[PDB]
Amino acid sequence: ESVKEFLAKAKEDFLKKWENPAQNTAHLDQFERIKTLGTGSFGRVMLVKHMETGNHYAMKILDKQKVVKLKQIEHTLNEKRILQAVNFPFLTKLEFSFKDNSNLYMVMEYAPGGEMFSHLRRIGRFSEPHARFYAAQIVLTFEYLHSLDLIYRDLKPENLMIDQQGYIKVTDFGFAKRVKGRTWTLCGTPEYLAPEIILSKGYNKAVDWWALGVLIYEMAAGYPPFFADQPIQIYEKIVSGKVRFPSHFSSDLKDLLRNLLQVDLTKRFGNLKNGVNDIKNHKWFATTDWIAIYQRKVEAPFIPKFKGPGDTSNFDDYEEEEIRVSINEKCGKEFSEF
Amino acid sequence: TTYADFIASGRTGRRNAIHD
Ligand SMILES: [NH3+]C1(Cc2ccc(Cl)cc2)CCN(c2ncnc3[nH]ccc23)CC1
Ligand SMILES: [Cl-]
Repeated sequence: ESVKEFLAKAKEDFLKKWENPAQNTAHLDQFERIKTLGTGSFGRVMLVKHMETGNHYAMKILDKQKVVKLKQIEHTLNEKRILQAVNFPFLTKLEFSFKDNSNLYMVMEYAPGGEMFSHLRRIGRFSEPHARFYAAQIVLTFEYLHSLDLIYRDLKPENLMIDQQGYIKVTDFGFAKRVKGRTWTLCGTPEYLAPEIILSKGYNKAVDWWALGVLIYEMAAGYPPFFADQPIQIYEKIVSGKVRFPSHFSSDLKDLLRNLLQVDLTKRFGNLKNGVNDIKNHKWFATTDWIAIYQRKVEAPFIPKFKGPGDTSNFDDYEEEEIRVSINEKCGKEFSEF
Repeated sequence: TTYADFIASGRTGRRNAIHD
């Protein structure tokens, strides 16, 4: 089949689940809490063991009251509805979801290799072949998501998890949205924001392709193309219309980056008549066998070190806090459909 | 160097999402 045809069928699969979402498919007491793997403003991700199977999972736990205070109700409903409907090699679909008086719970495949962020900062930068290996998986994932009319909106190393085989999972769908037109919400991470977001224009999925340019730059340079100590200074840089590349960047890398980090939407790669093929058929991707990446048959350039199925040495240590469940239901109406 | 400027900056740790 063509990719077109593969995607069309994946859309039929997605849409059935999108229109009739799974709801209340487990309970907290079915899991043993192991370790906090990360924290957000309104929640955390923990490693848990599912007792009936002994499988390990990542459990994202969101405090309903905190979600409400941060005006993230609709975004949170988006995340759960989308994640329970998708299926792709580089995504972690929801295995289960449920809620209780206090919290929302989303249970996903656990990625034991840790955050790309951690390895990238420690090692310093990745070689071009290394960066390319990751980038290809992102390119396929976005092609999938965009075909389902989904915009992702928070690409960054912090949210690219490495699996046992050294492949990646694109996680944190907190800003993901199914939208056919343009959308307007100011969201994302300062370093990764497209100019049109910063300038409060309506925008579309082209913001994901700009974000990819930021990521590939960061992976290959070891620092992002636009940085400063404060967000406002970062936004001045992004809109300014200039980017400098490290002398070690290949000619093909720089050319790809100029076409991704392009302020002009009529010229930005991924956004043109030829769609994602402008990116896939670019010279920097010449050695990339897209079918082999999708199949996860390419040998990963780097594989994290493990000693166990729930080893967590690739994660930072976070203060372990209780998972408290109030005796009173909080925010029932807001999260009715979750 | 640009590397030295990055490492000295306040944004080498995990970066929080923003919103309106
Ligand atoms: N990198 C994250 C950051 C994060 C995002 C949201 C909140 Cl509320 C808190 C922290 C997000 C993925 N997660 C993760 N880890 C391991 N396996 C997984 N499978 C799906 C997601 C994860 C590890 C922390
Ligand atoms: Cl997540």
